Amino acid sequence: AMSRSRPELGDWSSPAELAELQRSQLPRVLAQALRSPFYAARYRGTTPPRTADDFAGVEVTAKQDLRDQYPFGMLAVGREHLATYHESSGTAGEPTASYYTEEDWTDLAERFARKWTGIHPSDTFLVRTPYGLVITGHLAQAAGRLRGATVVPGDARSLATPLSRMVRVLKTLDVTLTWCNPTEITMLAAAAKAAGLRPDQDFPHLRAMFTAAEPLTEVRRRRLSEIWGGIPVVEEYGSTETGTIAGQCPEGRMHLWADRAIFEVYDPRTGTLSEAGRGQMVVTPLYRDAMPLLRYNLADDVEVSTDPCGCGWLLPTVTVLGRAGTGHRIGPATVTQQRLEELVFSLPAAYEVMFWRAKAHPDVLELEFEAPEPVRQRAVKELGAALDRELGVPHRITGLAPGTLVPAEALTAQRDILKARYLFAEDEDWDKAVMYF
Amino acid sequence: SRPELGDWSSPAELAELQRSQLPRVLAQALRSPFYAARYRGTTPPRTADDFAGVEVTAKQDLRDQYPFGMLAVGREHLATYHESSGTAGEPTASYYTEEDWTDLAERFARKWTGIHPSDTFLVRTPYGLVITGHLAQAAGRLRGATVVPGDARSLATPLSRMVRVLKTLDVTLTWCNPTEITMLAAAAKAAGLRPDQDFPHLRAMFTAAEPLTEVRRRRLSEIWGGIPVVEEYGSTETGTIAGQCPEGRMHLWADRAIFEVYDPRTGTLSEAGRGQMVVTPLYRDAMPLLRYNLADDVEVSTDPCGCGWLLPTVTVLGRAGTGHRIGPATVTQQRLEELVFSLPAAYEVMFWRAKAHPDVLELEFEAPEPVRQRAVKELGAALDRELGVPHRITGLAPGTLVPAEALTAQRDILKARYLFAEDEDWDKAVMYF
Ligand SMILES: Nc1ncnc2c1ncn2[C@@H]1O[C@H](COP(=O)(O)OP(=O)(O)NP(=O)(O)O)[C@@H](O)[C@H]1O
Ligand SMILES: Nc1ncnc2c1ncn2[C@@H]1O[C@H](COP(=O)(O)OP(=O)(O)NP(=O)(O)O)[C@@H](O)[C@H]1O
Ligand SMILES: Nc1c(O)cccc1C(=O)O
Ligand SMILES: Nc1c(O)cccc1C(=O)O
Ligand SMILES: [Mg+2]
Ligand SMILES: [Mg+2]
Ligand SMILES: [Mg+2]
Ligand SMILES: [Mg+2]
Ligand SMILES: [Zn+2]
Ligand SMILES: [Zn+2]
Repeated sequence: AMSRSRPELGDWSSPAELAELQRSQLPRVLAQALRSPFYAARYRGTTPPRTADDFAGVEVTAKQDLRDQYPFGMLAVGREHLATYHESSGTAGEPTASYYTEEDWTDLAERFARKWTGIHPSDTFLVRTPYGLVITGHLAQAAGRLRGATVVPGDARSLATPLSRMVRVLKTLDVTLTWCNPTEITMLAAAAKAAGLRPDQDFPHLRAMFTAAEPLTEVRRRRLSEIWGGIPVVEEYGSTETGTIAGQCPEGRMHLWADRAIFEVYDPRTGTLSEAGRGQMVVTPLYRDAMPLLRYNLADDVEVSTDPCGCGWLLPTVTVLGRAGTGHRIGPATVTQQRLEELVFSLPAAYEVMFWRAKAHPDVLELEFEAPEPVRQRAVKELGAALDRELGVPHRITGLAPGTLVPAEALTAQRDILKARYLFAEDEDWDKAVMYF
Repeated sequence: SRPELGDWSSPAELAELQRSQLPRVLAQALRSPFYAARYRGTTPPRTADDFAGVEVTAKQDLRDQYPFGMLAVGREHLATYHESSGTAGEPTASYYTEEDWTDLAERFARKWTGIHPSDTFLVRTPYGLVITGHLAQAAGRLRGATVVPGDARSLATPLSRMVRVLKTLDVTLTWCNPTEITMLAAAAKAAGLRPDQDFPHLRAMFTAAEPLTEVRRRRLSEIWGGIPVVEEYGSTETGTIAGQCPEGRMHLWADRAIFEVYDPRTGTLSEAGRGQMVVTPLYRDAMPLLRYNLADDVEVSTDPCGCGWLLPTVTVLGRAGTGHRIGPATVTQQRLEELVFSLPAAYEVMFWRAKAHPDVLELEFEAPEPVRQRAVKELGAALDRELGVPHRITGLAPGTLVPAEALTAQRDILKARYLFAEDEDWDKAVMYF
């Protein structure tokens, strides 16, 4: 290929050709991995892996290995070559570090930008994930810049950008693309309604919503689409340590970006690695210098299939069920978030049920949800019938007043972006002197 | 393309570098709805000489033109969109092409201490609509420094986590406002780390976004072991318009913008003196500004500096310069700040606040036991000696103005969860931040 050194969708015409694209990179990848303290330590007294054939024998890298190596045990280049440093979501007490060169970032930005809806200079792209240490906001911004879209840095979890300000931006800037988790898609819808705007009609320029970071059932995804006027909700799957490892096709399935990484399914019982099936997601990225990973186990429970899709992409599909869990068992029946989510989001759209939570007791499933008063009793009865029909678990279902789970102030409150002030006039509130956020 | 420090050898040469750009700048400004409307049915300004007659652009004009009244290019050419800090009710939009961003990043990167690939740069200003975080990150990337995106006002990045990062990543440079420099020092002590000794790799602290006296700046330096605190002056609408030299004065980046001092009364514009900061950026396409009044109270001087940079210096009073009549006398935040930060460093007085009553100055500050009573008496003597205003000074326990929880609280970065085990807290289901 003229003028580019990493593969694109179309560079292989068969799974045999895809496999050759991968194995060709393994000598470079294996040489780079040995340059890091962690892999140099791992292969100390022995002969290390050097060839594509040697890769079959390579030991898995666990999350706990990355935490033990905090901060730069996994670093394979001089620190002068790093562009950005990031840490994972989850526990603050046991951080996981990731870091990337400028060239590593081109691979990251390309993988995010594989959005079947496209990202164009004509787009105004609201980035509504965090920029605080996590990679998510930086990744969407970098892909927006790569493709020439106007980036509106919404951030998320920032006091500067409450939902009321994000609704105003969505409408007044004619935003065409959003990036945020699926719960944030419903929070934005609720904040729109609280501002007197219909998500299904009053945002005519909004053409797609990019999402990730949560297990997302097709039933919930299609409801999120319907709330926002039937526009595409385009899912990806990623981690701080790997970048984007799978993206949605127009048929609504996520495909693994296998041209940019070797993907394997790990069976905890047998300790075997397969190219498809049910088990834990293992990733060997092929196009990074700073933080080489050999068979890094994300420990996400996944279903990988090589079975063809209506989209015709020559890549396996992946479903992400969730993380390692004991499964929540209520008698002979096993309840998953995924199964309850399907039942909750199968309620008629007219009931406006978006916010809910459940607790597994040994004897009973406790479930609460917000619904407007008129439809609340119908919703409780219909969701009870669904649990009886699909799970047969004992349940205590409670319908709640709006503003109970998601407070009205989260949806409507505006916050001035203040700065430190030390001297105040008599009539001014000096409570904002030093704690001004 | 764009000038560098050293491309001019005299003020006459600097002025020619500026005037050479004005035809292009005046032509670009007329492409925006605002300036096309302003000069409708007239012949517009076209030449460097015509610029002397150009009408000032007020903040209120930018708010009236929200969102894209100031836009001079197709939206396809914009790279990023930003809004100012301050009032949420009346937003001020700014926006930049990729090429506009190279000018922004260059001006921020004019840090006399340098920004190098050997640096680990903690960016501790917001990324939420405001430009501040994005600007420091862009300059870090331009100069090859490892950027650690701390963000600010984010629930993901509390002070306790930022102190842990400062220490464990051997951070060499920080970017945050001056109050945040003291908040990080207080959080460091709460984490068991001495700011003046336990961060040996920290070599400079970059700061902006509030009026900063040299007495306070020198104290912030001393708290962090005597390392340079390097000030700049900027806005969302202009980018960085002035930076500190090694002598500790801010110099205007006049090669990249025409700087004028505005007298509100007469409406007259001078190249130096006391008045409101007016800026014409020279190297932007998306959002041209002709004599944009920041309405910041400034003192501009053409007096030569020991640093040898051929650029005028600027002091920013802003709001900190506006007098409150109390006793017989007029007190400014700037003057009180000098007295508060003239207390001995060993008293650890960093957090304070005052209220101007018609009759008396009410002032509170934190000081640990057992220096609190010395501090109250000494600050009272200083106010008597320097201002002679009546005062009620109260010393407070640490944790009173800046709560211990702000300094020590750790926060897991949770995601939405819908199904919980019996023993788990399900209050984090949908409100997980
Ligand atoms: N589309 C998706 N579907 C399901 N889960 C997803 C999806 N996208 C991301 N995730 C989850 O988010 C994780 C990546 O988040 P990241 O912040 O890197 O780490 P963390 O797992 O939250 N923290 P830690 O366990 O300490 O490593 C993935 O491993 C998945 O568990
Ligand atoms: N070093 C500094 N010293 C003093 N003030 C500063 C300094 N750096 C920035 N500022 C102030 O911060 C302002 C830039 O903040 P910005 O968010 O662009 O606008 P704002 O003035 O807060 N909002 P608005 O009044 O609506 O335009 C400058 O105009 C100054 O008032
Ligand atoms: N969800 C993610 C993604 O899609 C790409 C990169 C990182 C993440 C994440 O959750 O951290
Ligand atoms: N203070 C600032 C700076 O120095 C550069 C750019 C923006 C700002 C700001 O505070 O708005
Ligand atoms: Mg570096
Ligand atoms: Mg692998
Ligand atoms: Mg654009
Ligand atoms: Mg402003
Ligand atoms: Zn498909
Ligand atoms: Zn100087």
